[PDB]
Amino acid sequence: VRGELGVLRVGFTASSAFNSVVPTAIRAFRRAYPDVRLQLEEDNTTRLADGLNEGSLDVAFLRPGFAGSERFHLRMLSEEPMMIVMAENHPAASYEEISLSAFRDETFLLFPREIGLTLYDSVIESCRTAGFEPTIGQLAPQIASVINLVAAEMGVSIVPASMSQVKVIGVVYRHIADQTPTAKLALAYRRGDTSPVLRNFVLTVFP
Amino acid sequence: VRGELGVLRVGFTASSAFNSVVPTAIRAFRRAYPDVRLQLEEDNTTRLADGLNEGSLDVAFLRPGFAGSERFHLRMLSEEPMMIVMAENHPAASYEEISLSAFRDETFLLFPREIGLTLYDSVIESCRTAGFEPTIGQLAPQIASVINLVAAEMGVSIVPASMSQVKVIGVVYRHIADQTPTAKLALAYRRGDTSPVLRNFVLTVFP
Ligand SMILES: C=C(CC(=O)O)C(=O)O
Ligand SMILES: C=C(CC(=O)O)C(=O)O
Ligand SMILES: [Cl-]
Ligand SMILES: [Cl-]
Repeated sequence: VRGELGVLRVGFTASSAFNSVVPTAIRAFRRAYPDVRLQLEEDNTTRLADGLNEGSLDVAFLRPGFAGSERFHLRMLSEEPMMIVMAENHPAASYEEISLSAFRDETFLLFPREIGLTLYDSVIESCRTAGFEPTIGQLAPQIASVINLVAAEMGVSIVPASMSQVKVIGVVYRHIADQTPTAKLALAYRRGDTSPVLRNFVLTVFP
Repeated sequence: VRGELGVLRVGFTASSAFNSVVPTAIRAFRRAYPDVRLQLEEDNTTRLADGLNEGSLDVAFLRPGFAGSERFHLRMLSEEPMMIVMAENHPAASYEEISLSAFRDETFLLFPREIGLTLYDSVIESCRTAGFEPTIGQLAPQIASVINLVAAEMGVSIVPASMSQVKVIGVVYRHIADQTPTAKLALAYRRGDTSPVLRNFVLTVFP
């Protein structure tokens, strides 16, 4: 009955909390191991990987593919389509089918690349696969902040599909008919960290 | 034509971005002063006030009432009701009218008090006015994170009404029939900071 006491420091990105796997895993662990204290931290993949490396986090829900990710265990938990988010009165909002080529001259809002290089680069790659280099306008700190600026008609963005729960008045979400990479979420933890609390958490997320 | 170039560091809390005043003000300023670079930071009132004090922020959308707030200019921008957020299958979800006394023995999820003492204390005060001391369960980093854990049926919370745009599957928002303090948002900036860029921003938010 090891690993039933202690504190586990658990990190996740702000957008990842909107993917059901994150609350589902947290709730499942709290039920199975009620005496373990979950200290939750919300931060982007760059910071979460740094926290794992320095020992200030024990496990993270982050986006895979960052430089040096092979130094950790990463287990895929969710892959989801990306969607376009735009103002409700954007001309493309009444299109039967959305193609990214419609936005070749449109301003894209994004978050700063340095906080999450893989997801940022996947938005860029999506536009490149559609044949253009996106014009990037105002940067906002998180995807939820980006969406709120989309409501103010400052541009469009590309977001994990689960962000379509964020029904800010004046925005719409549309599926992309073009081929686009998924947004990816993995559970991440240190190699050779044999803590029984961490093991109990990992085996709760992957029964 | 002073203050039409430079960088303005503008802070706001994660939940405040969901109040229309924040995107409305940002868009209005970007239109009126296109050459000024808006560097946006999303952080809680404690950090935003510290940033103003140390000069790493020039202006913030924050919640008024913090210790030492008299050292800054605060101009009220929005007051909004607070609402209860709960799982869709919570027994109170099918009540005609919601009273906080229904939750006297219910677990409340919250964010850590230290990041935003006034809003946290106003949730506590709401329950006290309804006649009870709330039992606080799992803490999550931001209000949006709290809402996602409410979807996993880990408790209920009390949120600014504009967070009802965050339609996480499995949660519902209800108005509170009890008297509760508003959630409050003010524009905050340093006293005796005579920068023309900051002045142009303040006068855009308050035309
Ligand atoms: C902005 C991001 C990118 C990241 O942190 O990897 C997110 O919310 O997941
Ligand atoms: C959690 C808070 C409280 C604060 O930062 O004042 C918010 O999102 O506004
Ligand atoms: Cl492996
Ligand atoms: Cl004053």
